[PDB]
Amino acid sequence: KVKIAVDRNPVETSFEKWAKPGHFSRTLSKGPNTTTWIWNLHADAHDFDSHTSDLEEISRKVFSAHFGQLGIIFIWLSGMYFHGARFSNYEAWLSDPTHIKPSAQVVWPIVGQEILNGDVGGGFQGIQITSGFFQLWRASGITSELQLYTTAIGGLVMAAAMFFAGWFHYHKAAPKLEWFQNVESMLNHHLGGLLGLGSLAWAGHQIHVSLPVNKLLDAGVDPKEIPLPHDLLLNRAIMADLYPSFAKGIAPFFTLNWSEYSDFLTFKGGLNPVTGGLWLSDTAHHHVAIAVLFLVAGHMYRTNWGIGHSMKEILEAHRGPFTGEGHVGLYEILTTSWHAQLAINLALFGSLSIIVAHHMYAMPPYPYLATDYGTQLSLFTHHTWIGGFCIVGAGAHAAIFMVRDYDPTNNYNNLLDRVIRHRDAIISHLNWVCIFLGFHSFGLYIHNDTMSALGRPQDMFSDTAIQLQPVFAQWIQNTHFLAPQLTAPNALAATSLTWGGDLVAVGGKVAMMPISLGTSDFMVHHIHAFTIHVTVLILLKGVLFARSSRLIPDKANLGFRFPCDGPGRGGTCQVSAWDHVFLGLFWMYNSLSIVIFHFSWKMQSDVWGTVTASGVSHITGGNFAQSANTINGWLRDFLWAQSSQVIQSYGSALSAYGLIFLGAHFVWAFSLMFLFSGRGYWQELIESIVWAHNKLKVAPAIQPRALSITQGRAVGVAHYLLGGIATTWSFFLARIISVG
Amino acid sequence: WTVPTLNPDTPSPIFGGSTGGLLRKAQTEEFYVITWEAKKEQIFEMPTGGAAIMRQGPNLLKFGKKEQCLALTTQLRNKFKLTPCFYRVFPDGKVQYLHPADGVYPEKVNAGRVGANQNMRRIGQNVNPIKVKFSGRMMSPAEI
Amino acid sequence: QAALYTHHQYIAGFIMCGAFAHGAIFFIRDYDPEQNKGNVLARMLDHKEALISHLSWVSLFLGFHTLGLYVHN
Amino acid sequence: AHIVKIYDTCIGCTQCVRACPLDVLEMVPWDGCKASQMASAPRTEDCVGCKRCETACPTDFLSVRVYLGSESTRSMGLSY
Amino acid sequence: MKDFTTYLSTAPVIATIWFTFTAGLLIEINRYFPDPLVF
Amino acid sequence: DIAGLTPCSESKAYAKLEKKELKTLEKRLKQYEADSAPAVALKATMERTKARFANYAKAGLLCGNDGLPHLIADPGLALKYGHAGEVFIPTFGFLYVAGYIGYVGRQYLIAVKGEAKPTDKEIIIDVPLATKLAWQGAGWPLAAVQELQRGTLLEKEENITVSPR
Amino acid sequence: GDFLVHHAIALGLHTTTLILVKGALDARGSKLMPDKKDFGYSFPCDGPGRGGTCDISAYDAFYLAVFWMLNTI
Amino acid sequence: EVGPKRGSLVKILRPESYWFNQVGKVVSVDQSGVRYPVVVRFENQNYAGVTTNNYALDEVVAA
Ligand code: CLA
Ligand code: CLA
Ligand code: CLA
Ligand code: CLA
Ligand code: CLA
Ligand code: CLA
Ligand code: CLA
Ligand SMILES: CC1=C(/C=C/C(C)=C/C=C/C(C)=C/C=C\C=C(C)\C=C\C=C(C)\C=C\C2=C(C)C[C@@H](O)CC2(C)C)C(C)(C)CCC1
Ligand code: SF4
Ligand code: SF4
Ligand code: SF4
Repeated sequence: KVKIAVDRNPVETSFEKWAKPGHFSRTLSKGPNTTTWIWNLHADAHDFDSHTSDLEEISRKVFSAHFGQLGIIFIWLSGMYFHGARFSNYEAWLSDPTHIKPSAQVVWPIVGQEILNGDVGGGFQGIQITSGFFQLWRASGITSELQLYTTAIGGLVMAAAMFFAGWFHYHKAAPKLEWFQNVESMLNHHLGGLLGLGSLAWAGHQIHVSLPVNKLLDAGVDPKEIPLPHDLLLNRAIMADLYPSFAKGIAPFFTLNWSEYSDFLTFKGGLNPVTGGLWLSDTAHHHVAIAVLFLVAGHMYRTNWGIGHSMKEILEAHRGPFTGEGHVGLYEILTTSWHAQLAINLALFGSLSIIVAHHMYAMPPYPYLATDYGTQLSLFTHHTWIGGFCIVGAGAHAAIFMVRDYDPTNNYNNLLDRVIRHRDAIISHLNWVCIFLGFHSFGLYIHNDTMSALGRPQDMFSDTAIQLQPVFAQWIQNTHFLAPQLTAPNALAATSLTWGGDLVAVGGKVAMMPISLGTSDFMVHHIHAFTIHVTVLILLKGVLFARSSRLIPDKANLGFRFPCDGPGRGGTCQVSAWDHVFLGLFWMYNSLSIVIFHFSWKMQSDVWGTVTASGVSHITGGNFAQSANTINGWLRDFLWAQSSQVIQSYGSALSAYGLIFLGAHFVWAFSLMFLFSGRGYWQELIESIVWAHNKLKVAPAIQPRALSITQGRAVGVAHYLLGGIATTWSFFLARIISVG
Repeated sequence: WTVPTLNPDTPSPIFGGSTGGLLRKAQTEEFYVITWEAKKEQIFEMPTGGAAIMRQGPNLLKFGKKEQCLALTTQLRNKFKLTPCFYRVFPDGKVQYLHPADGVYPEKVNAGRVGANQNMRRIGQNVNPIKVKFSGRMMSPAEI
Repeated sequence: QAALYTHHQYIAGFIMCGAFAHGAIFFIRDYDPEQNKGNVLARMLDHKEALISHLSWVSLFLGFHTLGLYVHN
Repeated sequence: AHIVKIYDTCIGCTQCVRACPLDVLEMVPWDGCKASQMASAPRTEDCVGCKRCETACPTDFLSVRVYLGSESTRSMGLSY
Repeated sequence: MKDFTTYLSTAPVIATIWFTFTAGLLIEINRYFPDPLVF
Repeated sequence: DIAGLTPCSESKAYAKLEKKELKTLEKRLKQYEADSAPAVALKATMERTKARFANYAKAGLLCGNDGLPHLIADPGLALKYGHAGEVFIPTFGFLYVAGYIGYVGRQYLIAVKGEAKPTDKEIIIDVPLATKLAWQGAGWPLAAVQELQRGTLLEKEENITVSPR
Repeated sequence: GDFLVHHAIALGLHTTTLILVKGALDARGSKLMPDKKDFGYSFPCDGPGRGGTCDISAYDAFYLAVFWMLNTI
Repeated sequence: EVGPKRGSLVKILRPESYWFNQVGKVVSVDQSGVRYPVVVRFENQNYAGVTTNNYALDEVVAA
């Protein structure tokens, strides 16, 4: 029986534990004797599984920790809306979006930092933002700082509610395990309520506020004289003037005469010529369809009535002759293991964040987002990085489950067991695939570099020399482009201009145009295949060999996070699944660094650019095709040439990017100290320093200790990614804001 | 207690096989064979990866190295309270009993066992390397 | 002029590293404490913590101030 | 083969013997400690050099010491 | 309240308060005595 | 004067740099209406720039051919030629503050060491005691000399641990 | 400018010497490994025990010093 | 009853000991002829996390 079950007053609300650091751990509650305790306290703070073996207690901690996260996110959103209402040029940008640069951060005049308040326009001075909030607020139909201020207050009321919910559902009415194990009910509400209702509600706001307000904005009506959203919500005659079908009311909906609502529910495709963004009428009909689809999907799982499906039955039913027992045991694993759920959820959520980056750039959904190159580059790169991090996390929690929640008694001859029984076949085959990709992807760049250096350009792989055209991607582009006339008859235009056709220009800048794919594109798509395949190789290997290997047969007893098994067997350094995540992070960074560099150069070379009389001039003059086929071409025409903006930012508002560019190169080099060294050397050096403190009677009771081996690796990778990603960040923002 | 004789025709736990099993070394150099008695059919974890069902009474498995046999020996003793024994088998038919060497597990002190590699001194009483220099080969002051 | 200076300065750096490497090897393989009792060499070992801690302090000072002044600039 | 040595500081805790994953050590009767037992290393040829025994040794300094030496198929823990 | 004050006496809290105090003091000084290069 | 440098007050490069700096700020002050907040801010930066160039010159700083102030660190040259507020006085100011922090921290560690759980007093700071020592740290220099002269500042070698050698 | 770079050179010389000197003085033993002399100049480590002992040999000190020497030159 | 008194503070003299030149408390002295009968407890843990060790009568001195 699916039902609400909770325990009353489970945990007392006192500050007694606040004053006892490490209270959650049996080992840490004893207090610190060495400095390692401090790190251990912070490193083991959110590892509930290691805190207690009670699943119900762990589940209650997870639920309340999520309410804490939701409260944090709400404060963040309220700040963005507040800074848009009190520290921004949004109202001026609404009147002149093609010239005024969005800005919502103003710095105090101190130690000379006021230089960072650049002349963004609109009689305003501040730091130029690239989050895309101005375009989102314009799409939503916000026309006043009063609306931004009111939403900010709402977000804080919501943040207070989230933090209350967290305290209430942990200290007052804590849900029991049975409650959390209602997966069938959870999916029905998240698909039908959260997703379908959320999409339906948003369609309501778009149809009654976003569409009329933005139609008036695009018609040239001043933001001051546009009717307030409520005026449109309480008057049908105004909405009827803008959309004739509103004069008929909701009769057409219940009479199945949906065709009447064709003026606001449309399938135009392409881009609004005025703004360069997708038609809001298309986004409205889309969210309405999404809402219907997800409302149906949320009525599939069985709850308290006979109708519906049982996920355990469906799984147990899907079994074939080549996979033994099949999906048996998965329902039990995915209803008793949070690490198993986190592994699958992180994998899909990261893959999704990466899909959002591609879809949002090719089909720019917000008005005036396409021609804001700083925002476009920032959005794509940001969501690409978030996706990659989440994908690596998916790997770690899959290994944590394999090490802590895997039970063979429940996994005999099932898909999981059969995968572990042919792990050597899988890793060895993937190993060869990685080596083949490496030589046939990066070897082509070396060939071109050598042929160019040897003065033999005709022997290079290029659109003029030997050609490696991506025919399949060229055919798909042609198919999607011609789709409107045959396979998608109702659609007026193709989904994106990238496929082909005419270019859309707003403010004299190219919003979107067809993107051609040649030998240089074919070469960089195969570098992506190689980098992703290799990253998977490290993460997968770490998960499949987490419990044991031919080198170490009791790795599972050693745990998920352990430095090694000693110098024996030749040396067992970095055999733990955690160490595979450590190595996977570097390859994920290498892959995504190459992906974002590819996007920036391709967009600056073949898409972005000012549209003039009879001709479009791109930012880099179309040099990607003949300069991205060699490593020298990448180093010279991309890194060296586009670094001019960041290296010459001193004395201006982008001066901060120059400082961060140097600071980031520093943090990255500082990581190498931790990544190349070992704690044995540092411990001894500390011993001589401790001697000086002992000599002057200034030695601390908490014994100073070198970082643990695992901590040394964790500190190194953190500073490596921080430094490397920040360096690209400063380079990208300075370059785009200057030549945007 | 007497040195046990390995019966090579013992029933092996139910297992569909894996890719972490024996390699060419088993046919050219040597392999290891663990044997134990089970009072009930229980699924257990193969140190080479995968789940397997131990059979009622006698059970026999072959591993590539001694560490894998001792790893399974640890699981059976700690989790199922069983008492397994393993042997090293050469490709010429020779069998060598290995653990427990005297029938009493090493951690339990047993008579007859003669101390080996024991130094009647503390590590801080070792000589300086200069004293053990120019000996037959590279050696440590500890070896003397 | 450039090639000669860089070449000799890099060869010098490697040789200096080698010198200390062999000094460490000397201590481990040849040093006999009983035959060097009370001598300047044995005295060095007797105040190694002081020597290292002082080299640590100097390095720290130079690092914090030389970096701090460049960053300020 | 790696050189494994036991020192008189041994207290007969048997922890090293329980930690060894290749059965290189065992407990033999002794009269130097209260436990009347001392660790012995009669099967060093099977030692790989994991140094788990040293990690289990609680004496200061270690009573069991491992010196990595000549490498063999067993010392390298090779199943091939 | 005693436990709450003990929590406010924890290393991180005291560090945040002390560093906020020290930073503030330096900022205010440069706010009233701008561009101080020499004594 | 020293090192062939020249007073910033008489350097032509110092004067050109001040004009160059004010001309950048002025080129920007134009695009804005006179009372506009942007205009007020650019004006206050221009006033702060004028005061800095004047205050630095009045302080008698020397300027190199780059037209930028150079600091004299030799105690002898600084005192004899009026350049002690550049490195000398700052040195004794920092040394006092840095020793203040060190002597107070040492006094704290020594006080908490005689307690039941010194480690606990290092993670949870005994605020009242810490505040008391913080105020009593003003006379640290004399206390440090009095400890150096009683032989209570250092520890006996026999009580300090070291490696085998 | 010459003043700042010269202090950077002093930073490198003292740091590289600190690493090399510390390796030679601790080559025969330390508080973490009192019997290091019995293991020789070059050995992988002493295992993860005692908190971890990666790069504890005097050879490991030379290896770390080369990075600082290359940075100095 | 050979050895230092129980509860007394003694300074370690074993060179390879983590508590060399450090003072600990005499937990107990084994009157039986064991090589190291003095059990000493220390407040500071060693690198292995241990806070106790056995020493010979000569390895310890009242301090
Ligand atoms: C005044 C209100 C109050 C009080 C007195 C307590 C008291 C207590 N709670 Mg609790 N809790 C509260 C509110 C409160 N809670 C709220 C609003 C939530 C919802 C998030 C929770 C959720 C919660 C959980 C899940 C758990 C507790 C637990 C506990 C007990 C021990 C843990 C602890 O508090 O140590 C103090 C801990 C902290 C001070 C950490 C603060 C965490 C904040 C939210 C993180 C903020 C990070 C920041 C946003 C970003 C940092 C970035 C960086 C760069 C600075 C303790 C008696 C634990 C328990 O029952 O004992 C085992 C337990 O697991 N609470
Ligand atoms: C219409 C029903 C419904 C809705 C809308 C939600 C919505 C949500 N649930 Mg959920 N859940 C439901 C039913 C529902 N649940 C049922 C029936 C069960 C029992 C099987 C669960 C068990 C469950 C668990 C175990 C967890 C969630 C979590 C979440 C949040 C995930 C964060 C997110 O992606 O959204 C984005 C966030 C927002 C859009 C903010 C808006 C949220 C507001 C408050 C909507 C109201 C939701 C709430 C269910 C309404 C009742 C409140 C009332 C009791 C006062 C999300 C807001 C996760 C969580 O921790 O959340 C704290 C989580 O771990 N739910
Ligand atoms: C969440 C989605 C959503 C929401 C909230 C709305 C809301 C609304 N739509 Mg709408 N619409 C939507 C989606 C949505 N729409 C979609 C997806 C489409 C595309 C098909 C349309 C197409 C559409 C058209 C063509 C029209 C509307 C219209 C309207 C308005 C009138 C509704 C009506 O006629 O009576 C609906 C009946 C109710 C809302 C029931 C009211 C029950 C009340 C609130 C309960 C109060 C109970 C309480 C105890 C009373 C005590 C109070 C207390 C003080 C004591 C209304 C504000 C009409 C309009 O614009 O009017 C100008 C109209 O012409 N919509
Ligand atoms: C929904 C996402 C999610 C969730 C809920 C968790 C939850 C958990 N993870 Mg996990 N993880 C995730 C995503 C997630 N992870 C991703 C995407 C990755 C890939 C990088 C990882 C990689 C990862 C590893 C390798 C490990 C965990 C571990 C854990 C568990 C303990 C966490 C911990 O150690 O506490 C403590 C958390 C901290 C001390 C935070 C450290 C501070 C961060 C890392 C610095 C990041 C830079 C920061 C933004 C800089 C700010 C600016 C600076 C100037 C201040 C815990 C249950 C650990 C575990 O399972 O235990 C065995 C573990 O080893 N995670
Ligand atoms: C007169 C100079 C001199 C002499 C006679 C020696 C003699 C000796 N040294 Mg030594 N050393 C020197 C200078 C010298 N060194 C310098 C300048 C350095 C600093 C770089 C070192 C650093 C050093 C270390 C760290 C060690 C020794 C060791 C030794 C002893 C044995 C090592 C050996 O030779 O095996 C053979 C040596 C080799 C096979 C060379 C290794 C290969 C290196 C990486 C060169 C590869 C470069 C490669 C070709 C580049 C290709 C580029 C191309 C593709 C373009 C030996 C007695 C070892 C020792 O103490 O014994 C235990 C040892 O640990 N030395
Ligand atoms: C850019 C890279 C980099 C940097 C900056 C350093 C820096 C340093 N190394 Mg090092 N090293 C490196 C790479 C690097 N190394 C590499 C690749 C290797 C080979 C693996 C080594 C191997 C090595 C060894 C073997 C040793 C050093 C040592 C040192 C220190 C020498 C003393 C000193 O100069 O103090 C100056 C202090 C600084 C330069 C740090 C600046 C202070 C910070 C930046 C200010 C705080 C910022 C802000 C307030 C807070 C930021 C954090 C925020 C989250 C709150 C020094 C801090 C020696 C040592 O440990 O010293 C005793 C030593 O033994 N290094
Ligand atoms: C720490 C390194 C250092 C270095 C490299 C120098 C270098 C120098 N100092 Mg000096 N000085 C130092 C520290 C240092 N000082 C300190 C810590 C103090 C505090 C007492 C002084 C106080 C001082 C005074 C009072 C004078 C100098 C002067 C000089 C210059 C000439 C002094 C001389 O003949 O030999 C180098 C000096 C030293 C190595 C140590 C201290 C300087 C001695 C004690 C002063 C003797 C100067 C003598 C009269 C020669 C100049 C004759 C005439 C022009 C006055 C010279 C460039 C003289 C100068 O040029 O003034 C215009 C001067 O009279 N210094
Ligand atoms: C009291 C105190 C502490 C200090 C404790 C101890 C023992 C500090 C040790 C000091 C020692 C041993 C110093 C040894 C030698 C120092 C020497 C030879 C002095 C060198 C200074 C020179 C040459 C001056 C240079 C210059 C002067 C005149 C000032 C500036 O103009 C700059 C320059 C370089 C030109 C604790 C506990 C760290 C806590 C805290 C407060
Ligand atoms: S190093 Fe490993 S295999 Fe060798 S004796 Fe010690 S625990 Fe056993
Ligand atoms: S762990 Fe050490 S003290 Fe204990 S039995 Fe083994 S060698 Fe002896
Ligand atoms: S070097 Fe470090 S990680 Fe590698 S085996 Fe030795 S202690 Fe373990």
